[PDB]
Amino acid sequence: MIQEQTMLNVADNSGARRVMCIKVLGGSHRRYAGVGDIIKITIKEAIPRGKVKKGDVLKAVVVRTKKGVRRPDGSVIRFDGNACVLLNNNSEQPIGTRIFGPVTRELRSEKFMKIISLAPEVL
Amino acid sequence: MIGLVGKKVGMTRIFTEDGVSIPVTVIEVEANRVTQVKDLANDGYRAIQVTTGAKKANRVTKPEAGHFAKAGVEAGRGLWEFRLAEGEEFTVGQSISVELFADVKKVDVTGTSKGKGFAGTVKRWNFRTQDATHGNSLSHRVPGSIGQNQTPGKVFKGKKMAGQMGNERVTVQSLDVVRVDAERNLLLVKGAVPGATGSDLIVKPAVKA
Amino acid sequence: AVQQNKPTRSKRGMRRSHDALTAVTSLSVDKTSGEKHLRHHITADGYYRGRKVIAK
Amino acid sequence: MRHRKSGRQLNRNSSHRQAMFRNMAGSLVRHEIIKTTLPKAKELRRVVEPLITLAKTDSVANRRLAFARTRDNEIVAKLFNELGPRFASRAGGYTRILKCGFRAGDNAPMAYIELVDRSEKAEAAAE
Amino acid sequence: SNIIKQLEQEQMKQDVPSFRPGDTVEVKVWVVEGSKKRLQAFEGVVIAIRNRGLHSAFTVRKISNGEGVERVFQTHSPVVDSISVKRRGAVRKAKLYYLRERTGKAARIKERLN
RNA sequence: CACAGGUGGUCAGGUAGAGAAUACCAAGGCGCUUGAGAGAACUCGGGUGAAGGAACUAGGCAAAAUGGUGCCGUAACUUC
RNA sequence: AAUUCCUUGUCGGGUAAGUUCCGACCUGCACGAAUGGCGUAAUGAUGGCCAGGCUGUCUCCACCCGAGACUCAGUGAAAUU
RNA sequence: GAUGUCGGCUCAUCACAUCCUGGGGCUGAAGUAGGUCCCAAGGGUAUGGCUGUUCGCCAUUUAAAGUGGUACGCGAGCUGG
RNA sequence: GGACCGGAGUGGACGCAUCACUGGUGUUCGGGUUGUCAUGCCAAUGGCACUGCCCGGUAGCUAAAUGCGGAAGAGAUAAGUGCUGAAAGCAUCUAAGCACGAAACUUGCCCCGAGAUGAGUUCUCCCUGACCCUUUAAGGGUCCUGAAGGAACGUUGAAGACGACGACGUUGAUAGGCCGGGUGUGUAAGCGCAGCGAUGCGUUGAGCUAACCGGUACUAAUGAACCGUGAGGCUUAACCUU
Repeated sequence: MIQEQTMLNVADNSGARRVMCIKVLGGSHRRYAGVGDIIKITIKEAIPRGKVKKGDVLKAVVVRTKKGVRRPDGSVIRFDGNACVLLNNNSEQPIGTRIFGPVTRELRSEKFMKIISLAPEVL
Repeated sequence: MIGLVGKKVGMTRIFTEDGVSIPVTVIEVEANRVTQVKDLANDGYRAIQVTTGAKKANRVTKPEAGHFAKAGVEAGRGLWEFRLAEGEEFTVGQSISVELFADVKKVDVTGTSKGKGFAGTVKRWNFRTQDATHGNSLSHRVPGSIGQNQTPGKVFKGKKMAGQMGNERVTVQSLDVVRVDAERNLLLVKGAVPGATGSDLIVKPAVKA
Repeated sequence: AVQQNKPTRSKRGMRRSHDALTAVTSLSVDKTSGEKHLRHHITADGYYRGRKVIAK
Repeated sequence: MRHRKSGRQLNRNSSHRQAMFRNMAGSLVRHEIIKTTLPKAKELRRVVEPLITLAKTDSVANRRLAFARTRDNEIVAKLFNELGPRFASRAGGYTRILKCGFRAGDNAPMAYIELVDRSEKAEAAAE
Repeated sequence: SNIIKQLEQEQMKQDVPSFRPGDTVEVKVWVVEGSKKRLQAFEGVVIAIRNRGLHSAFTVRKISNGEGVERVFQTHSPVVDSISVKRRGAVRKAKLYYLRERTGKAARIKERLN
């Protein structure tokens, strides 16, 4: 989030446990990121029988954070941890077929919205 | 032509017409008077000399009091002056309270900031901190190196170092005007303004590039 | 660090130009006792602000 | 610095600040007149007067609360029964400070502090 | 309006519901469903009291499909519609933000009725 | 040096504890001969640092963290 | 390889990426069996590498407090020139 | 009759035989580029792996990841690998 | 696959301002809680063990927060583009002439700045002195007599290392206290009831309270005294018919 090289939990059915970020995308000489950013991410703790496999490299967006999301009105929406949605590296859009837990307004942006057709909480 | 004098009197956060929050600073602005207007021998053009506040005048000197007696026995607090051109401003009390900046969309508020004791030093200069472990000696916030070599054999002129604050004039420019109310001294501007509650300022039209 | 050449007596004299004793701009005088003092303080005769005070 | 954070540092932690002004307050209700340094007298008025203001309101809970200033069994019987009631007609200001300049030949600023309604006997010379 | 108090008192609500910490509440709130306004609801326990002037805000905590969730709500804002009390638990402290870590009296409670 | 140093042998209390450990505390002893202010950045030491979590640095060194008793439970490998 | 020249050698593993590390390789740098060879448990204020806990070491520098900094009275040196 | 380290940290500052940014010529300039080239010094300018490390090799991001001067820029400032 | 000037929205890098918001921190606020001592005891309250420990926290400070600024337009100009045009009866962007033209320059934006001794300019305020000796755009002595203002002191500050800077000192709300409000904390003590008791329940949405904020003369801000005064050197010009 404020730091780079960090573990994030999965929010979609493509894998399991944790995955690690390697960079934030958009802007330059950069280090700070949030739920509105795309990140580049690696497969660490997911099972190889899933949609993902060990040591593979994807894109993602963050969907929950322990710092929270504040800008919709000026007061915080908060969560119990840091979690992300897994996307194709070349063309974006989600690789998951099912999402679990709540979502954000930023999750309704054109490059990510295909997995939230089921209209989850806080969309 | 002129600015308008005021004071920072509070800061808050209020609702828009669509109900989301917007931050605002409350400014008291004081009603405009003109003490004389000056001849072309001063400034290079005409000039206009102005007052807004008043006080009990126990600590006001006769050099100042005879001038406020000339200006209609106003018992004035502060005295300011600007260039005059094209406009026909009056030589006496104009009583403009907010109306100079009621229709102007943004303002270039010149604040006076707040006193901070030491704030000519270190925190002023965003210097990278120094470690409490990894062997590091006698340092936590200090700059470390401050210059080049024996060849120039000097610290550079104007370089960052220690000093008192003692307060200073500052203009951030183009704050949005949210609300005004005449004869009740109200000017409301978006976001923060330089200085504390009780700090003096002058309001200007938007003049950025 | 240490000096590379010892200064003259003009240097010690010029560092000391800004120091003086008892710069009180005259004494106050107590109308109740005829004593002299420093301003807003008790006199040796105990008189202050129109009466005698601080005796034990 | 230290703007809009009113207080007095001078020496050790709040535990020492408490133990010193407890003792100086106890001495002031014992003697009703005290000689002490000016920055200590200027702080004592901020902690000894709220004790007298509590002493205007007699109860078991308030008289157990006064043990936070003085543990002495006679001063808790002078409070609420004389100290407090003897000021009930006044709008605070139960103490007054008298500034006596420096110690002779030295820096230390010296003052008297006393109770305002006491029996008078200090109407004589300072020397 | 007067530049002090009255300027901000004209933006306050005069009929705020009587909830406090340890209440389980339902909070109705506008979600802005694209180009038109729509109302939504949040349900959970109050973990912070609301008293700080025009800025008064409260905090409510719950779970959402296995994920832990919290929301801060602004009392006087038009986006917060209404609050209903579901249950009243005794939790003592003014703010319970340590309940993000401690389970003591988090899901088990004695009726407060205050 | 009226030096934040060194110096063989000896005896013991309440709450507490396994104890000559250890915190408060009794008896008894100490109040460390510049004195009084100030309330500065900074610097050394000390408490707290949202989110991340060694990305820092030669090196998680240092610091934080861990930290007990009883019972249950306990691997590679082994000279058993 | 506390031995290897050239060299950050060649291949496997961990990692997005490993001059290091750990495993494997060499028609063998100047390896070689009491200035002992190989190998195992327990031990080490032990050299190098790795996972977890947890952390202001850091991204990035924020607040609070003791002592010194600062003011004044007394006593008032030094290395150095 | 004193020369106490490079690479690094902090703090930087200057140059052009200009890294990027502004304008302009040429092209084997269709557009989009890429190559080339003139004028131009106001501002802006990465991150991570292995290494004591600049350099190197390697991965990633971006606008690009760039060259030279300054008791080898800087300990009476920081590391002492 | 694929356009520029111009217009609109927005991200990153960088700087600035603030403490309203969302967080942090908050040894001088409230509560919870462990060991132990004290107050004759119980109850309770106070001391000590890192601020003993834990959590919330007013005031203040502050980014991880929030708001704001990053160059328009005009002028001059380089490369260059261009018109008119010669030495060379012609041609050519150059020679004379002359249009257009960059992020550099000047102006425009921010801040300091008249000790800018080469001290700009306006406005307000104040003072009307003299004797004696001599050296006389002069100096000395002595006496009569003080203004504007400055200084000192107090109460002290969102001004501060010291100085400097701000408000108020009866032309009193300047500081402390008081009274009231408010933020914060979280239902106290005593009593009564319930229980064998830990402990609960009722009065009780209690009790306690700091730095914020309105009012308030209860407390604290004295007579002064001092420095500074006496209408301000010489000359030329203009104007006042002096």
